[PDB]
Amino acid sequence: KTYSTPKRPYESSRLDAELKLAGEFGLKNKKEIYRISFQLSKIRRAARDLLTRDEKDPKRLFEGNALIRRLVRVGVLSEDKKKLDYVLALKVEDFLERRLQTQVYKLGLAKSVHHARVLITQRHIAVGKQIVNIPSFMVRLDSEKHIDFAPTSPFGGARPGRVARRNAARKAEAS
Amino acid sequence: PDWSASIGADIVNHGRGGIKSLRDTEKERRVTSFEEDNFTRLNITNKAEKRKQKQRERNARMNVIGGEDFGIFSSKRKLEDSTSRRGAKKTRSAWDRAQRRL
Amino acid sequence: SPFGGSSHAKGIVLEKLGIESKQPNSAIRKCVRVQLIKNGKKVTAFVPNDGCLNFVDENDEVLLAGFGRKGKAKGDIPGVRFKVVKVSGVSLLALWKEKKEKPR
Amino acid sequence: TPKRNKDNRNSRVKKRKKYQKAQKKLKSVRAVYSGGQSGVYEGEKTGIKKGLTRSVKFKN
Amino acid sequence: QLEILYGHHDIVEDISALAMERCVTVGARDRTAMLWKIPDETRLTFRGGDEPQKLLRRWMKEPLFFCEGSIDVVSMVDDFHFITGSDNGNICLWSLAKKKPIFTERIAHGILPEPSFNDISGETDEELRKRQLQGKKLLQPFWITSLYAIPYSNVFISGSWSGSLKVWKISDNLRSFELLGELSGAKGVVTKIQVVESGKHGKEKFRILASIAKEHRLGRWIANVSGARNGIYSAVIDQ
Amino acid sequence: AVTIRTRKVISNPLLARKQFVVDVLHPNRANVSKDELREKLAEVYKAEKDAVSVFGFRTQFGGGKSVGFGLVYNSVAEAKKFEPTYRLVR
RNA sequence: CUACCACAUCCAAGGAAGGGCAGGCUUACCCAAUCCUAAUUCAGGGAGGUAGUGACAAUAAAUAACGAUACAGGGCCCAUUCGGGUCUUGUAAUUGGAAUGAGUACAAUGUAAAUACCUUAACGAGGAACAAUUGGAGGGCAAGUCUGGUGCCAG
Repeated sequence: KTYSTPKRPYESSRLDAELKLAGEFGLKNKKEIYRISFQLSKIRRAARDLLTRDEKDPKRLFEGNALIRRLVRVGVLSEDKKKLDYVLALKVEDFLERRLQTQVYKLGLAKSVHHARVLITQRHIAVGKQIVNIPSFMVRLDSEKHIDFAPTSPFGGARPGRVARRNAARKAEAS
Repeated sequence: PDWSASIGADIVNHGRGGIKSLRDTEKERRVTSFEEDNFTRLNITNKAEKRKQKQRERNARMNVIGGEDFGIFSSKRKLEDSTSRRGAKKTRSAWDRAQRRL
Repeated sequence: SPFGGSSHAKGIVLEKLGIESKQPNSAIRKCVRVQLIKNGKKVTAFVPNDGCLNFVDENDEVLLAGFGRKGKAKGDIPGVRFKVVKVSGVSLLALWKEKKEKPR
Repeated sequence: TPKRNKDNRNSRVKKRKKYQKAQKKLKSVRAVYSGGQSGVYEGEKTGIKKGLTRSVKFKN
Repeated sequence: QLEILYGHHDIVEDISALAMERCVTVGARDRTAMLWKIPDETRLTFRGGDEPQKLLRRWMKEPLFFCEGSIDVVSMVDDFHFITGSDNGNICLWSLAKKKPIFTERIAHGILPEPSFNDISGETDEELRKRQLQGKKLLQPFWITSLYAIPYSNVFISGSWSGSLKVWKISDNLRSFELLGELSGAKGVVTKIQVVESGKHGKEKFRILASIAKEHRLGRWIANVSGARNGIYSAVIDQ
Repeated sequence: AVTIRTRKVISNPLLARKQFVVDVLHPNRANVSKDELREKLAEVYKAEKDAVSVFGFRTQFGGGKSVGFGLVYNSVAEAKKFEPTYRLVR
């Protein structure tokens, strides 16, 4: 299949792993947290065979530079964190930190996680040029400063919504 | 300087398809130069689109994440044949290295 | 596998034990007898939750699965290993939920 | 079908209310921190016990 | 309306254009020079990297190296090179081939005057106010609030609130400029520099326009400015 | 209103052609509305209105911008029969 | 095409005739693109495209957010149990302004015709609306029924 569950899908710690992570980050179910953990497991296993080799080895030098360079492009790993084992140290909470649904809240603009999830899926808030409607987007470090409502959105610089105008039309009929 | 794309212009479907991969850029400017030179389009026939879109997008769901590829480190193609000691025609005598550092 | 290589059993209902039992949905009430088609031997079969005993009558070619009890019940008969799962080629719990109907 | 609720029809609404119910349980289990003082009040409000000793013992 | 370009981290402070359909824009606090192909929607990053602990090291083996915090004013001398004005006196000429600056210049309008000993004092002992000046540590540079280039020429004019308009002639190889001199006919906070040439092919009379203000364009941010006469500075140069 | 911008304009003498790609920049409205831009190049270029054929219309996802491709000749009397069958119905 | 040898079909019974595939234990729209071809910018070609027939398996969202009042005083955790902890929680309480698409449903692109098709328009959310489930556990209730008992109990 696409995503892989762990070998046993009920533990004492696992049942509140889904409870804590979904309740604070607005996750829908176990599916996408397991998907990111699937991606992080590929990254951390790729972090292994980088690091079982030595310094001035042709494998550790080239994509070892690249692997930290890719994550500083997406903003998961910090700029000064150019260590080859800090990619082992990062956990599943920092990918969920970089999620756009949680990024909409954390920049302001939302007042809650679920109101951000509503604002994401109601085709409201744009990333620079293009307006996106996915909760999990992996907003990069460079593109994070251009998270704003779309110009064709009522919270932005457009007309008000169809029920505020209808309420304005209904009180106009009362006048 | 590397001619990077804009912030919002990279993404493909607002969602499921990835942000952008550099291989996807390299194919895109090649086919649009083919558009801008030979002045004709090309269709979306299901014989090619069964592979040229589907497993391309299924790879792009799991390899390029956040605009950056990550599945290529988990691949197992060995990187020594294209490299060793920066090229071929390397060592038979002592003179081939003698005029290299000279 | 209980008898062959299969985990299920087509079988002809012969009669209905426990229809003369007094207490409703007791273990003696629920059990019926059924003959497996491949050998003709007669085996006993639980039918759960008495309303579906009211559904099975006579030549229904029922499907039989194992019981898999996790312990001795209040008054259960030990040894009875079979439960009716599908009557006339449709699931018995769906009849108890009256989703479908018994074809004749 | 037995009469279920609107809560089970959506997982995101269910995960929110399950977490907030679990958060209030966590405040009941241990005294978690909340804020500080943006106002005036000095001490506590639920009484001070004498023989309580909520400290773990450093047994050898 | 035609097209919108996106991508800076901080506010875009200045924009410069030419005949070709491309522009360069500069964000301040991210210290980015960003060249765009507007019909192509393609960006070109330019980072700095004036490492201070190595730039002081190469001076000691051969002078207060203020780190840049913003880049304010930008213009292109030609298609292949452009100049940038930072907020630490830095005037960087950037080749379009090189991500690094092909020519780095330190403080152009010098450092700011020292704060007054009795005005930072709060105390009656004069020698403690000399210890309240801290020497070279509290000294701050003059900042490039204006930097304009005549197109396809060798000279560009820099300006600040020193009351000085400094002209810099580049080399024929386009890798280094030197200071020609100072135009001090007006004193105050210059904001924008404009040029006009007129005449024949060789015999070219010049008219230079500079806008002297009492403070910065985007805010007040001013102190101890002397002789801040608002108006237009006119310089007329011949041949 | 809309604005067109011709790029890679190139004249062709043996078949009396000239072709150019065009970027059209919609402010918001709905679409290209291709009857407008053939009128737009009619008053920007000396176009002799029915001699133009715009077919390469690919809109980028998100609206407001479309890369258009078009071809125009001169002398509209022969331009009818130098055209293939699938666009004089336009 | 001719006799020869088999095998069918048609009759007024005198002769004219005659040449298995798909299926199990779909043979429809279409000459634009691309090439070949009658003559062949004109046309032709089972050369090529789209439709049902097909989840032999997998996949991303939505299926409400956001408040304002009034009400009450208990809620929750641990442990066999006496008990021990801990804190603004619970409203089948009213109520407000949002925002949106599920859908309806002009016209404009698209592509050869089309198809999908980007889209526009005008609407479209107050809850029995645009009313999703599946599985597991624990109970309680009758002037109700049955069995065993050492009243009034046990099942």
